[PDB]
This record gives sequence, C-alpha cells and structure tokens, in this order.
Amino acid sequence: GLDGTQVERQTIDTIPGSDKAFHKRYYVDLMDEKNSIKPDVIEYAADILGDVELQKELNSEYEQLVSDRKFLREIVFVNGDHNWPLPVNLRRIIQNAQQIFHLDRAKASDLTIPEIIHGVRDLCKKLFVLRGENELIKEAQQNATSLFQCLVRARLATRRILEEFRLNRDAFEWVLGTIEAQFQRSLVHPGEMVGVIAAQSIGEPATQMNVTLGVPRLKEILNVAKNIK
Amino acid sequence: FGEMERDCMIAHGAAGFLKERLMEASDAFRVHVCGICGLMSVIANLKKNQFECRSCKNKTNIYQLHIPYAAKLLFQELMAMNIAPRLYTERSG
Amino acid sequence: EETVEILFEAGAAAELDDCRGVSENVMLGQLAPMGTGAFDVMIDEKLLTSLPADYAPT
Amino acid sequence: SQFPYSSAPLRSVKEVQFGLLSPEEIRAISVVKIEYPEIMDESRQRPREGGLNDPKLGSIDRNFKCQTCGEGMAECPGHFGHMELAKPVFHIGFIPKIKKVCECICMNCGKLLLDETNPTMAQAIRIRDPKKRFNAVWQLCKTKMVCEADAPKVVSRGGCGNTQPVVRKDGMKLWGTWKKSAQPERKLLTPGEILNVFKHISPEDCFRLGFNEDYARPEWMIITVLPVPPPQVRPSIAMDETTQGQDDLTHKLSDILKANINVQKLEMDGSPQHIINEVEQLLQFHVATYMDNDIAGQPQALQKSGRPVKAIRARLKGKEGRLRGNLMGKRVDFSARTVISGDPNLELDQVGVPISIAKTLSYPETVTQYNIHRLTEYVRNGPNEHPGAKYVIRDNGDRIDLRYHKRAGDIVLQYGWKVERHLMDDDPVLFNRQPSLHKMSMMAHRVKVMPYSTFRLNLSVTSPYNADFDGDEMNLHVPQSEETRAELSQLCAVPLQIVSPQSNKPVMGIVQDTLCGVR
Amino acid sequence: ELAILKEERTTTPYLTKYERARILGTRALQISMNAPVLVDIEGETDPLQIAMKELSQRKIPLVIRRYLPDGSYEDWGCDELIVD
Amino acid sequence: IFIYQNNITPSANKMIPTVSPAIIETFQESDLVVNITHHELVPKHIRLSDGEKSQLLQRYKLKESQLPRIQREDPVARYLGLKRGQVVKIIRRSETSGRYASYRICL
Amino acid sequence: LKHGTYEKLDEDGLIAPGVRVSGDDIIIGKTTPIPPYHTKRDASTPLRSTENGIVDQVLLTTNQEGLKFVKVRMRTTKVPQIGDKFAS
Amino acid sequence: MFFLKDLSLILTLHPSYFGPQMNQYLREKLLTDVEGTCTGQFGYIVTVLDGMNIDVGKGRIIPGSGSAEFEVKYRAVVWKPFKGEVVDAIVSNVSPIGFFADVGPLNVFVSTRLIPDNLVYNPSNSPPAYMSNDELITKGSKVRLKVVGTRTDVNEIYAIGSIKEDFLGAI
Amino acid sequence: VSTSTVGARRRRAKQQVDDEENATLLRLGPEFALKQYDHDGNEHDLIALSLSESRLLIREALKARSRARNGGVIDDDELAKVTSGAVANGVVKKTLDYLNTFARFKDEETCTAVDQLLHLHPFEIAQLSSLGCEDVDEAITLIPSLAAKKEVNLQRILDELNRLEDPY
RNA sequence: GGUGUCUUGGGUG
Ligand SMILES: [Mg+2]
Ligand SMILES: [Zn+2]
Ligand SMILES: [Zn+2]
Ligand SMILES: [Zn+2]
Repeated sequence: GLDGTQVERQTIDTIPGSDKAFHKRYYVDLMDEKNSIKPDVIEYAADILGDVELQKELNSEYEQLVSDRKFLREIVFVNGDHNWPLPVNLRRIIQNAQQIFHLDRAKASDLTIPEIIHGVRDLCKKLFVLRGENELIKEAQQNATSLFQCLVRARLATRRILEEFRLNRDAFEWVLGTIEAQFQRSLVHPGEMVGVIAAQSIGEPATQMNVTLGVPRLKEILNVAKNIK
Repeated sequence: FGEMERDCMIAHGAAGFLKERLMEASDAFRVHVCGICGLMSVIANLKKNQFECRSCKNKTNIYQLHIPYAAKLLFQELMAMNIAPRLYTERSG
Repeated sequence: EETVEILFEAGAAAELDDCRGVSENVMLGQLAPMGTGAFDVMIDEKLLTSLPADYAPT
Repeated sequence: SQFPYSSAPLRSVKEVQFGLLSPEEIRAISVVKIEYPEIMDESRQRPREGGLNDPKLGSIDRNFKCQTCGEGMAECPGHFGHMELAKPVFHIGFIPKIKKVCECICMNCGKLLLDETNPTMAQAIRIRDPKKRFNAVWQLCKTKMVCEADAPKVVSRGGCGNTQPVVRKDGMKLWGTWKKSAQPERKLLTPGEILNVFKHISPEDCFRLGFNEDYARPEWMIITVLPVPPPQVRPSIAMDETTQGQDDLTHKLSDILKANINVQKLEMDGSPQHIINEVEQLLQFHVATYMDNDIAGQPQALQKSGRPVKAIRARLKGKEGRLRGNLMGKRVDFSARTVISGDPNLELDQVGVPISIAKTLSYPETVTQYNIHRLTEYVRNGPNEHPGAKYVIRDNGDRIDLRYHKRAGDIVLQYGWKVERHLMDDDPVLFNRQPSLHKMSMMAHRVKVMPYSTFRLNLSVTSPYNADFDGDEMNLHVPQSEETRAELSQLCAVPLQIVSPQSNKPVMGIVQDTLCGVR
Repeated sequence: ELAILKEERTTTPYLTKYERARILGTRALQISMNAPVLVDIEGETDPLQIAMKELSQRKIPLVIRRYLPDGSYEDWGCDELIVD
Repeated sequence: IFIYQNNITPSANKMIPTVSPAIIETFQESDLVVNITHHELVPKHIRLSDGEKSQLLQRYKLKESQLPRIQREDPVARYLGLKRGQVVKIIRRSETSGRYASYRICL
Repeated sequence: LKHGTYEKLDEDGLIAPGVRVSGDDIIIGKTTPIPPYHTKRDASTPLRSTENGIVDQVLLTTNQEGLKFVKVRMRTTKVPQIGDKFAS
Repeated sequence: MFFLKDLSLILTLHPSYFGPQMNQYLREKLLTDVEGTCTGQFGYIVTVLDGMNIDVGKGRIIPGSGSAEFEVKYRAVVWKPFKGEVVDAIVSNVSPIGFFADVGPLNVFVSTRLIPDNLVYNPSNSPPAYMSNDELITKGSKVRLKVVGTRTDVNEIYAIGSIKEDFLGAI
Repeated sequence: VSTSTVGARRRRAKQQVDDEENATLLRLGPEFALKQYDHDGNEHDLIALSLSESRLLIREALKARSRARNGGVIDDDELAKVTSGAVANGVVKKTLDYLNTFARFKDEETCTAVDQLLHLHPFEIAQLSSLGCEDVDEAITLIPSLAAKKEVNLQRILDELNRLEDPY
C-alpha cells in the first residue's frame, strides 16, 4: 500500500547474526544482576532489580522478537538478506531525536520499561494502510504492515532504546509521533496512474539495454512464446 | 502533443491540463445530439431558437456537447460507413 | 490497433461503451476519471452559511 | 464561451452505442436525395441541386449560409443526404460475417438448422457475450445440411426440409454449392437474394446468433441506400489561385453515381443478362472501394495520377489516421520551440524565455480589483513592448486587437473582462523534450524573460530530460487558465520530481563542473 | 442511495495531492471571478496564493465527492480533510 | 476420483458430466507422482466457504466477474476439486510486506 | 490582397535591388484574372515572415514558352550569437 | 386538467453569488422561473406545491467555468388540455365568425360551423350576444364544451372547441 | 430546462402511431404514464386532479408560503397574490378565478368525502368529480368507456354527488 | 477578412 517514492533501504536487525549475538543484543534479565540494565544509564536503576510484574512484560517482548526472527528467517527471507527497501527511515529519526534533545553526557534516563513496551505496542497498532473496523480489513491491515512492524520492533527494543540510543521520555515520544506521521505520509494516494508509471518504469531502462538476455529476452517474455531460444 | 506526451500527463495525473491541451488549445467544437436516437442529425437554428431530429420527430430532448472537431468528423465517417455511433449522455445498464 | 475491424465488430454486435476508461474520455475531450479528475467538487452550503449576512445575493 | 448561445442543455458523453444504420433511418435523418452526377448546374453559379454539392448538405463558403440550418461556415456541422441504390450490394466490411450467417441458417425459410432441443446448443445459447455465443453456435450449426421438419410419436419443429448450400467466398462474390440428391448445382448468391433470405429471420433467432433487434439487424449488412456525407468530410482545396479538385471521396461518389445510373439504364430496357451482372458488379466494386481500398487479391481503385484512392478505412487507420493522428495526439496552440542552452545562474525550477517568444505567446488574465492598474499599464504599453498585452476580450467574447487599434489610450478596463497580456516572470509553463520516455520528461518551470532566441536551463535538470546543449530543442506549453496553472505548479513542478518512483532514488544530481569542482 | 453516511466513511482522512491541486485551482478560478474571500488579504494579490491561504486556514467552502469503484461515493468537506 | 494409466477415450470421457448429482474426476498416474503443492513456488490454497465468499464480496463491494480468476483445469484447482464459483484464498510470500493474501475465483 | 505593403514595387510589379525588405513585404506583384471592373485576383509573392535582408539581384527573362520569368535574390548577414552550432 | 407533477430544473450559478444566503436566492430564482410557464410536454404550471420548501441539494462545480449546477427537485401542479376532454368556460369575445371563451388561464375559441343552428348572432343587442328560441349565450354565460383540438405553441397555446355535440353547450 | 422523471425514451427500431392525444380513448401523451414516479424514483399511480382537489391544493400551498413569507403572522382574487412576478400573479389569478367560479365542493370536507367515496381509472374518476351529470346517459356519452367495463355505479354516485353539492 | 494536398531524397535531437 505504499507510494514507490517514499521507501528507503533499511537493515532489518533481527535477521542477521548468530543466536548468541542476537541474545546479547536483545535479551534482558531482571533477576540476573550482571546481564541486566547497566545501572549508570537510568535514574531508577535500583528499583528495577528483582521485579516480576515487569520481567513478565520483558519476556513477552523477547518472545515477540523471537517470533519475528523465526518468521523472517523461515517464510520471508530464507537466504538471509536483510537490507530491503522499506517505508520510513529509522536511523535518521533516531539521530534527529538525539540532535534535537541533546542526548550527550549519558545522563540518567527517566524512561521506564513498561512505558517503552506499551508505547511501541500502541505505535504498532496505529499504522493504517487500510481503514475500517471490518475483520477482513483488519487481516489485510496486519498483513500489510507485518514487515514494517518487524523493523520497528527490531529497532525500538528495550535494551537498544536504553543503552545504544540513550533516549529520554521526550525523545521517545517524538520518535513514536514522527514514525506515525511519516508512515501516514508514505502511503500511495488514490488516483495514481500506477499502471502508466509501472509501464514507464519498466520500459525506460530498456532504452539503455548461453542465456538469452536483454531486449530479445524481454520480447520473448512479453510476447509469451510457446518455445524460447 | 502526441501520444507519449499524453502518457506523461496521465502519469502526472493532470487531467484538466490534458483536457485543455486537447480542446481549448486545439479543435474544440460544439454539436447537438438527439437525446432519443443519439445521432448528430439535429437541425439547429440558433437565431430562431428551434431544433428538430426529423428521424425521431423530436424537438425537446436535444443536448449540446463540446467535443473535438476530429471526433465529430470520426462519427460522421462512421455514419458514412453505415456504422451508427450513438452518443448517450446518461447510463442505463 | 485494428481500429476499423474493431469498430466493424462493435457495429455488428451493438456493443455499448461504458466510457469509464482513460483513452475513451480523451478522444471525446472530457475530463478523465483519473488523478485530479477522479472525484467531484461540490459547493458546500453548511460552511457557506457562516458568512456575514451582507455578503448575500441581492 | 467562444460558442454562440444555444438554449439546449450542456451535457457530456457517457455512453457510445455502436450499431448498423437501417435504410429507414438513413432516409429519415437525411435532408436531400442525391441523384444527379454533374457537380455544377451547367458550370453555372451555385451548382445543380440534387448533386454532390447541394447547399442543403451545408456550407463550406465564408459568405454563404447553409440552406438547411441557416448558420455560418464556422457553426454549421454539415448535414447528411441519401442516395438510393438501384440494386443492393454487400458492405465490404461484413462479407465474412455474411458468409458465416449464410452457413448457419436455412437458406430457404430463414431458420436455425438446430433447435433448443439439442442440449449442446441449448447450453451454447447460455453465453452472455454476443460474440462468444455466436462462435459457440457457429461451431455447431455449421455442419447440419438440412432444415429438419421434425423436433427430436412424431413431433414437428416447424422446419421445411430443404437442403443447405456450401457457402464460399471468391473476392466479393459469395458462391453457394447446393449438393442435391451427383452433380452439385452451384449458383451465385447475389446481395438481393441474401437480403431476401435475411429479412425472414425471426427476432429470437436473430438474438440467438448474437445480433440485436433494435441496433444491428443482419440484413443491414447489405447496403440498399447509401448516406452521402456533407462536403466538410470531403472538402476541396486550391491548386493555383483559381483551381479546385474535389476530394477523393467526392470523385468516388461520382463514380458510384455513374454506376448507379448505368444500372438504371438496364432494368428499363433491353438487357441480355450479360450486361446487368457487369454493371451491378461495377456498382459493387465502387461501393466497396469507397469504404475499403485494401481488399486482398484484387487491384485497387486508382486515381487519375496513378495513386490509389484514400478510402475511409485508410482515413481511420495508421499512425497518421484519425484515431492516433487527430484524437490521441494533435497539434496545439500556445506552444513554442527553440534550441536550449545552459545557465549556471538560474534556479532549478526556472527556464529562460526569449523576449520574442515571451511576446508571441500570451496568457488571458481576467481583470479583477487586484490587477486592474497593472493590466491597464500593460494595455497602455501595447503589443510591441514588454511587458504589454496583445488582446482585450469584452464580457461577451468580442476581441479587441491592440495592434490595429490606433487609440490604445482610450480603453478603460471593466471588471470580468480579460486581457491577453504577454508571458511574464514566474508564470508556470510546461517544458518538454521528445522522446518523452517517462513522466519526468515533461516538467513545470517558472518563467524568466531573457534576450537571445535560446531557452535556458539549470544544468542539474538536464539529466531527467536526457538533454545536452549541442543542438537539442525543447517545447514549451502555456496553460490558458487558472486551473491548469494550479495543476502544473502543484503536480508537475521540478522540485516535486527530484525523487523518482522508478528506482526510489533521486534523478537530479550535481553534474559536470559543479561536481569536479566540489571534489 | 449512493451517498454514504458520515459515520461509515472509510476513506483516508488526508487530502491527496490531486485533491489539493484541484481544490486550489478551482478556488483560484473562483476568486479571479470576483468571488468573496474568507481570509484577510494582507499583501498578496495572486488568486492562487490567496487560495493557498484559504486552504491553510480550513476556510475553503467546497466538498470533495470521492467515487468508489462500485459507483457509491463519500462526501468530505475541505475543512475536515487533513492538510500537511 | 478415477486414476488411470495410459489414456481415457473421449466416448468414456463423455460420461463424466451426465452422472449428476455425483461428481467424477480423473487423474493420470504420471501426473500424480510428484505432489505439486509441496513445491516451493506453490503457496497454500484454502477454499472459502459460501458464507466467507459472500463476506469477501461484500467487503470489497464486488461482483464475481471482477475477481482474479483460476482455470478449472489448473493443476492446483484440479488437485483441490474446485467447482465453478468457489473462491480460494492464497497466502504467499511478499518481499515488500512479508505476507499477502490473494483471492481467485474458479472459472 | 495580401496584408503586406505593396509600396516598394516599381511599375513592373518588381522591387528594385538595393531596397531593404522586412518580413511579410511583397517583392513580386502578380495578378490572376477572375474568370466570368474589379476582375482580378492577386498571386503576389511575399517575403518569408522570418527573414530580413536587402535585395541583391532581380533577374528577369522568359521561359521556354515565352512567358515572363522573374528571380529575386535576397541577401543578409548572420553574425554568430547564443545558440549557433559549431564543431571541430 | 390539473396533474400533480414531480419535476426538476437544472440551474447555473455564478461565483459572485456564492454567499451565506445562497439557498434562499436559488429558491426565489426557481419560484420566479417556474410559476406561470407553459410547456408543451407538461401543460401549464400555475403554482408549485410547498414552494418555500424546495431542496436545492448540493451543487456541482462545472470544471472550466467555476459555476455551480443544482438539481432542485420539487413536486408541482400542472394544467393540460386534451382533445376529447370536456372543459367548462365563460365566453370572453363575440364576433360573426365565432366567439372566444376564457378557460382557466387560457382562451378557447368556437367556430361558426360548430354551433347549434337555432343560435342567431346580434351586433345590436345590449349586451351583444347570441340568442335562440330557448337558448342563450351572452357574456358571463356557462358553457360545458368538449375539446376537439389543442395546438401546442411553445409560448402561448390556443384551443378551438366545438359545442356541436349532445349534452353540451348552455347549462 | 423543464424536465421530469421521463428520461431516456431511447430509440427502438420501430416507431409508434399511438403518440397523439385523444382523451376519449385514454391517450394523454408519454408524460402521464399509467404509473407515474416521484422525485425518489419510486413507482406511483397517475394523478388527475379535479377542480376541487386542485383548488384546495393551490389555496393550501399559497397560504402556507404566505405564512412563511410573513415570518409566522381568504379570497382567490387575493390569494393568488402570494406568488412572485407579474406573469405569476396573472396566471394564478386566471386559474383561481376559474376554480372559484366552478368549485361545487367549496370546502375540504366534501372533497375528502368524495375522495373516500370514490376509492378504477383516475381519468374518468376526476372527470366525474369535475363534470356534473344528471343520469347514466350523460356520463356514458361524455365518457364513452364506461359502457365496456360492466362496473358502472353512475346512478348512485351521481345521485350522492348532486346531493352533496352545496347551494348557490 | 480569409496565406491548399501527397510522395522521394538529404540532415538535426
Ligand atoms: Mg544532444
Ligand atoms: Zn433522434
Ligand atoms: Zn447547416
Ligand atoms: Zn428450412
């Protein structure tokens, strides 16, 4: 459902690497003292340890990430490729948020884990390629934005948000709102003559071009032949 | 303003510009059609304000259409080859 | 392509052309149901009646 | 607004309904019967009535009016006549389908060889498409060689029992071999005989083969009365200041009239059966090549100079025919063309327009209470100085040419009037280079007026146009209303095309010196 | 019969590029015919720029009728579609 | 289902449709050696029910002739016993969105 | 009659060499009689609407059949400017 | 005879009129336009039922002109004569070659040949009128007359009747 | 300009002689179809108004629109004035004076009573409510179609009509 | 106030 000018190549970070690297990047543990959040990044570091009504949510997040890993590796991209043209850049949003809110000095972050998890969940339930309360509408809507939700969850993970990007609450809310708005802007407009555009996008490159290739092969393909060279 | 120029204007979605290129910057014309038989056989006397399709014996259900002069010529050539193109201004089914 | 033969076949079978395409509206010099011509622009009264009462038709 | 007032309502074409024209309707919509060949009266002013240049057909002269509608040459659409034929003839563009129907039907009583009794045909009827239904009925009904009188106790379907002919095509002549019961007596099937057979087909039978009761009757594929197009469709031309030759269609119609009259000189007196066929076949050939001069396996109707006649089909087909040469694309006003040049000092969406072109082209600008002073200053300036104006349009459509108007100082501009001022700075114009391989070959630019006769382009836009400055030329189109100005500026403008959907990357970059220099 | 009630309108709430272009063109043409102007005109005299000013302040009194492929349509006032 | 080895003569073939209300289908053994629904390029087809087909048509405000189509002789339509008017749902790999559901109606 | 000026022709309907000519100006005046006063149509040859110049050599003779024959050569100078094409 | 007629009228509105009191201006324009007109296809439009409550709907802007089109639908009353319909009247004019009678909004003329022969004209009577032994036709009289003709002229139509048939004439 | 529910009337190959009017023979024209339509396209029986129903309808519409014109605050020669325009006033004045010179039912009550009593083809239905007729003869001769229907009832209907006719 | 039609050959982009 996206306009073809609005997408940019982006790496899907849950796909590549070994399971140990994935685990170190993505898995958080509350009971385990060493493998938890680094204390020197958050105000509330001491209050975190040992909790349960939050380690449940952390485990739910990690299980969603593992589901995404399995899905992308087994259904969509079986050969491992993880750099694909997707809608709404994430790197540039994060760095713009860092620039705007001046995220230096690694200051203690006042951004709690449950607020991060619920923020990303709400964002993932706000990207509308199709609008309607119908049930086939919901199914098509979720199939439409499955890959982009996988991307948004691969980037906005709890450990990554807290350690690698060190966002505070304001920068976090700004990232979510900007993703919302730019996704709503990346959608194709009704009235596009996508057939003429596609015909031109395929035909124009043909003006610059023992397997048969190039113009004769494209001619064979379009003039569907019962036998080929 | 050939066919590929039309393709580019269609890709741009500029319908009004295309209509204005092909009509007001070129052979725009006015014809009267019979609302019943749809042939351009309506005899119009604009200074006397009187109209008639003699085939249908009609004088009240007649409409004017702004169309390219080449389109009027095309319909007249079709009539010349016994083909009847019938221009109707409303859909039925 | 095959303009004359296709027109003859349309005559011999009394085809009805629904005029929903692009090229058909192009050759008749009408606004195509495409891009800027894929919708209609009405005149809104609910918003209009908010105008000052001295801006009225006389 | 350039059309004189008519009281009829203005509507748009929603449906086109093709079909054949019946002889009744051809006579009905006509206005004068055409029978006299000779163009002029006796080479005397205002030629012979009932000829191919009857003034009832309409006016093609500037100082004469149409005797049918009373309108000037500009407004008169032209009016059709009719010309009854002595004998019926085949329409050249329908011979194969005439042959198919001849094979399908019973050539004596006008009935389908097989009925709805047979479930195969009973299900071939069940196709909604007329053409698929006709094919599915022809692929079955073509082999039964009798009109069986009994429906499959003895149950009669109403049939007759006469044997069927083996239809064949030789040119424009439909041969039908009747294999009686040995010697198959093969007879020629004339258009009149096929017309008689075809008039007997019943409405439901006609529907089954895929025809129509109101629009396409199978006998209307045989010509008995011929429409005569107005002279607009076949206008004359001038060769050396005093000479005119008629269009090909006019001479073709004259030849048809000669053939018709020769036919009317045989069924009125002695005619020993070997001249009637010859002259009727001459009529058939003239009528055929009047419509289609590309018939396989025969000579072509030729002109005096050796060239073939421009038939109507040839008028309609090809790159230069009506559809692709006059309807899908056409020549347009308010355009300009000249060599392009590069200008490092222009903005990306600016094009430099020569003064002479800026003065030749124009934009009609409605006078309002925000532009009346500026427009009256342009009116004072005149059509020979920039910024000036070329025309003033009054509130009823009357043009005031400001060249020949010697008293340009005594015009006061009314509201709602229109001034056709010159092309000026920042006007949006569509700019274009052929071939137009993609949507970024035609882009909207802001105007900047400059001396010299060459266009100016910022050099970063030369990549989407695929242009360079060694001879190339580009076209400029001026939008003639505010709606088209807004469309250009809000959809086609150069800044809006920097990123392309073809490969979701920019198409304009930094090129040539600006690059090498930045390195 | 073919109009859609204001509750079940399931099209996009955002003005598209084509709708915006045509709305601006139509308003500019209207204003150039000495129609009344709803915004306060401070500096600009060009009808297109005045139309842009009206569009930004959600004060264009027009309606977009969006036809669906089945022939039905939805009506949206210009002031309730969202302009970026 | 009538699986044969070499050929089925047209005279025998003609009895298949005139034996209502039962349905007779035939396959050749050579055709059945490989299961084509296991091929990687063949996504999983799931026939809709009548109510679900109606739901699909109303959600898209569609008529039957305005759907993408599948031939009755299609190897996967032949494998699934699709009758005229029945709608399959085809979920398949999508490199731009991950997952995509397509619908085809049987000719 | 054409919309150009006829005030440059001599009594023979021909302009003389040495006279500046602009576009749309008549350089050869000719009349065609009206078949059966005011009994003539014009067949005058204007200058091309684009070109300026100066008349150089007005030739006058008779053709194979003895009818009058005229050739008028114009001259002008073109100075290079923006948009002229050059190559090595 | 009066017929209840649902009818419409397509209209064109200039941008200069695009104000806050639009619907009432179009209602007045419609009321002015239709109250009184004759149409060969309908009869005579005397009034319009529920005139102030006509719905102008939503107008469409014509592309290229900027004027709004309205399909103002409403139900009105129309009066049409038909050949072979009986219509009462009162005589208006008198003349040796026949007389005129005003019917509804219209005027009906009866010819000399279509009058009972007991009727004798008088140019000298006060008031001048036809008389008869037991029959009278003077100004103000009632006439139950059948219509045997109606010409459709676009602006004004005229009907010529005949009182020559039984059960008709003076009552 | 003046249009109605009658739309296409598209061209079949054949014509029809049965298009001229002859009110004796139930031929009125292709504008008064036996089943009319409304402005919502729904089917609806033809309407043929007698002079009484028509006078009541016009009076009602005029007084309603007059009350609308006055902001919320008796004779046809005055009641026709409610229209706008001189041509409007003249045409409605002629119609109203014709109605008020021949309205046998000079109230809504008796018009409603005859509506109830009558409810059959609206043509003769209205012509009976508009044309007083003494006995069966006048009806069956001015309306020659009551003969070949074998449902007459003219005797009692005309009796009750002239009975309900108010004095003058 | 109204400046005609078709083919052949040689080039420009
Ligand atoms: Mg080049
Ligand atoms: Zn007609
Ligand atoms: Zn004419
Ligand atoms: Zn037979």
